[PDB]
Amino acid sequence: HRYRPGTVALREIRRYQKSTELLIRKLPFQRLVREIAQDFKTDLRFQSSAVMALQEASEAYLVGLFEDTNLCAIHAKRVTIMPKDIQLARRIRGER
Amino acid sequence: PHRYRPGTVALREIRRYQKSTELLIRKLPFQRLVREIAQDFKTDLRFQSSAVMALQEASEAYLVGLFEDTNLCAIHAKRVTIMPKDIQLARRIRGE
Amino acid sequence: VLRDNIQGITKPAIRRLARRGGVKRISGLIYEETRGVLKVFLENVIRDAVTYTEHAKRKTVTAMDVVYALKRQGRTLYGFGG
Amino acid sequence: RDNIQGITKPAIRRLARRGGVKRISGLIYEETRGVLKVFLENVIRDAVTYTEHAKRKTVTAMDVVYALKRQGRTLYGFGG
Amino acid sequence: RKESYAIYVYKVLKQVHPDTGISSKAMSIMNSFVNDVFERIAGEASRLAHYNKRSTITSREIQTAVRLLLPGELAKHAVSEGTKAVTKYTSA
Amino acid sequence: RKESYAIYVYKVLKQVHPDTGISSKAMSIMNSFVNDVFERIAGEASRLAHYNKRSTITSREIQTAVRLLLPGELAKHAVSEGTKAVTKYTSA
Amino acid sequence: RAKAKTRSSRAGLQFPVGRVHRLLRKGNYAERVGAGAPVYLAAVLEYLTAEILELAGNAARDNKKTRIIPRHLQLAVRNDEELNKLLGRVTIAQGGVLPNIQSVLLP
Amino acid sequence: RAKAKTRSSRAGLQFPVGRVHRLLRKGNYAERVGAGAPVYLAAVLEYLTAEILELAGNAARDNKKTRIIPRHLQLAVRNDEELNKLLGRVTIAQGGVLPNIQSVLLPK
DNA sequence: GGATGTATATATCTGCACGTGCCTGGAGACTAGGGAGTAATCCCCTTGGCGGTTAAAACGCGGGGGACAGCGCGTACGTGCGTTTAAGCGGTGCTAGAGCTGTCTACGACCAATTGAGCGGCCTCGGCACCGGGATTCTCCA
DNA sequence: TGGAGAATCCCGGTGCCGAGGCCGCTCAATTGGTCGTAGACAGCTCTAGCACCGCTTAAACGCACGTACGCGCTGTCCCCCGCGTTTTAACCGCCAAGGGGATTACTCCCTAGTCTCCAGGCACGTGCCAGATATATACATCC
Repeated sequence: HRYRPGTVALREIRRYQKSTELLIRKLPFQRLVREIAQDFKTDLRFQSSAVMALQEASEAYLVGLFEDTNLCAIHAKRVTIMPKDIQLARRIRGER
Repeated sequence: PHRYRPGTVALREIRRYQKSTELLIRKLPFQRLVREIAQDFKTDLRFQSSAVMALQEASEAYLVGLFEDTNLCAIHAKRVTIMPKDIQLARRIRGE
Repeated sequence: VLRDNIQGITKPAIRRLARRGGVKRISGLIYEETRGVLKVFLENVIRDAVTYTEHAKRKTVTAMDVVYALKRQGRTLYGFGG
Repeated sequence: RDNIQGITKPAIRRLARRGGVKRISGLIYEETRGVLKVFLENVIRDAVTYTEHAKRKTVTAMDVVYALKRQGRTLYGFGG
Repeated sequence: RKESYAIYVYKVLKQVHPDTGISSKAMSIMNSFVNDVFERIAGEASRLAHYNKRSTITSREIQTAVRLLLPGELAKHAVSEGTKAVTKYTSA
Repeated sequence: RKESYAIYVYKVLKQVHPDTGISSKAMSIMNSFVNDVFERIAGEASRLAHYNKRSTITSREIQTAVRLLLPGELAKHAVSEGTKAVTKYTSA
Repeated sequence: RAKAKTRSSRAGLQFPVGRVHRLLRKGNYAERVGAGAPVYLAAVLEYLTAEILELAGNAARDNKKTRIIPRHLQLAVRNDEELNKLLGRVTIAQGGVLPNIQSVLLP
Repeated sequence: RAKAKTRSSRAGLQFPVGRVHRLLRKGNYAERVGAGAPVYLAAVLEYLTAEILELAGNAARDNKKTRIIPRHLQLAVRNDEELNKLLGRVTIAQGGVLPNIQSVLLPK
């Protein structure tokens, strides 16, 4: 049948907060890292641990930013996050 | 008689206290507060005048930055009035 | 023994500090929260300043101790030496 | 080129589900991609500077750890 | 021949949780934790020695660094453990 | 007795703005700025020398410390006057 | 020469006093390093490691496992206020996040 | 002997090369300090001092003032993006804040 | 009250902890020199007090405007399902280059003599804070 | 939309004190030579990183319904802003005690440095126990 809008989201919240696995696919992130590093030095090599460290740091930073974004959405009496909440979180954090 | 609308004196005060560099807390109550706080750590303690001046400058700068973030949080909730929940949101996003 | 000096940080002083922060309208429960925030911040700086004083075996808290305490919490202060 | 689209919509959805977000707007994903690009540009630029100081052509994990420690984002588990 | 704190965290773990093991990534994390805490305390003691025009690091500087770094109960118990260690080292 | 960057920043001010002076508090703030930026660059260069197993701080260490610490155009320009000053010092 | 008794054994410690003294000496911290500074420092590090391993072992036994994983270390650090204050700017690899859902999101 | 030519004079600098050199030796940074490192560091510090001082003099001239006060240093640092990024966690004493009233607070 | 996600229990299989040989770094023992403890002194500077004065805080009161609750509505994500696609795992191969070792030489620490630039002290003049009066916005109400 | 009261901006006069320049000197920078070692360079090696292929399959992607929910509008009423008057304590000037911070002398014990030596710690190797996987039953949610 059809579930209500929100219960699969809450089930996914309870699922992904119980796990440690990386939520971004490895090859697109590695290609993005090599695309970004091409502007700084031509013909660079990467260890696998370097890309894994970058992915772990990026995923932790994005999860914390989405927690602050969720606070900013709740503060405006909303359960939906919006780009203004991300901008406000980065403004209070000092990143903008 | 003559009575200004609510908000004009507030904006005039915003311009006046943003153009100035004076300390906005009275020095003697801040000094008494500093001695009262410091007496809980080490009794029979003295203070230089420049130490209390440094504490006053740091405290005023911290409170002004906190009130800027509080005003941003109040604007984000479609308001012009600052409330304690805005202070709590700004402090938890900063991580204090 | 100094007692209850947090009321010396008055409501007009908190209003002036909010005016410097660009605030047009202030609620009435703001002042107690601002006093608590100020007390927490001053306790955090003053504890490190007293610790720097006690390491130097002095009875006076110098300005340079407060500068070191503020440089510890990422709140470096310019104008009192360093 | 155009590898920022590899960070797909369900990847950002999973990252927000780990953050506790129940509902996500459709304009969230481009904003999150820009945030990720800025963060990766900062860390990768610092790590490339650390690599070229050592006269190497391989970005080690040690360079990434020092690049993150420069920005107050200390990472435990990759040789730190 | 890279040196690490692996056998020591093994010894502490078997000293307090005898029927409990540890993994390789967890020991990389604990080694990074010990190195980071070491760097914080040693850097704060170096700053403490430079501020007081002293050229030596003693137990007083590391104690003050522990008081500056660690939160309250952690700082109190670390001060107590280290003072016990220094008194036992001097007494023996 | 006490040492500060008092006459030098005055010399730089008269080089840049020859009809503009300075106050004592602005002097103390500029002295604190020079001391803090010096501490940042020297600490980063010390960390860079320790990371690459080197016991010497060279102009390369200061160059990559400026590239790490300063933002973009500031870093590019500061590398340019640093290289110019080192070249003029070595050539004469 | 007498029996070589280590400085960790006569201080009653498990962390190496000699290795901590060597890393203090060549770490360019001060011109000199006293005798009691590596003993005090190794005691403090041993105490902090012991606290982390106590809470990580409790978190491992809570998940019915006898081997400490990074998730157990993350739960140990972030479930204590003082260890979260000490390790606030620290990302633990393969640690995840703790289960927290805001009360306005529940049905 | 020869004439005592200052190391800052042969490097084309106003900041002292020798004082940066003694502060690098006695600051516990490395066992060895090279010859070009204090020249490079004094040049970088002099460039940053000139960059702040030019903008502070412009801010003092725009306020019809001759001498530079900490308000002008604060305006110079906060009005430049790179200087505000460099000096973002630093409070200038007697510096004040930038004039910034939000758009939703102004009357219509 | 019926229909699905998920503990719980049992077999099974594979990819951390104990043992050992070398080796190298910590420990014992001694010397040398200088960093810091300790006593004495003295002078800045911190604290406590008194009094006038006046500026700022506190209290009260009127009123208006904005925060908050309720309600309608149109739309845009949530969820589900079928289709596509490229992540991922396993495998092969090849060449860059990370890392180790050896040799030599340039370069920075170190020491002693010299001397001059920077710092403390002092004196004096102009930038600016303040005051008073007039010209020009500027906000609110008829 | 015009106009009155309030506020802000602007120009001339006055004094004051802090910046700016001059001088003595002293200590710290410079110069010259020596020496030991850190690092630059050359060679080699073998390790891990990159490039491509095949498959199979999980995950990304397109699309449709629909329902909740973000957002705009309206009323109301309470809370905070503006202003006037009284009170109160901040602030400035001054005047003393006296703790204590800063400096100097000395003297001693503590730590750097060195030679020797052995035992703890690390790399390598192996075999065995802890989780990961798969399937059926009932417990826990969901509509």
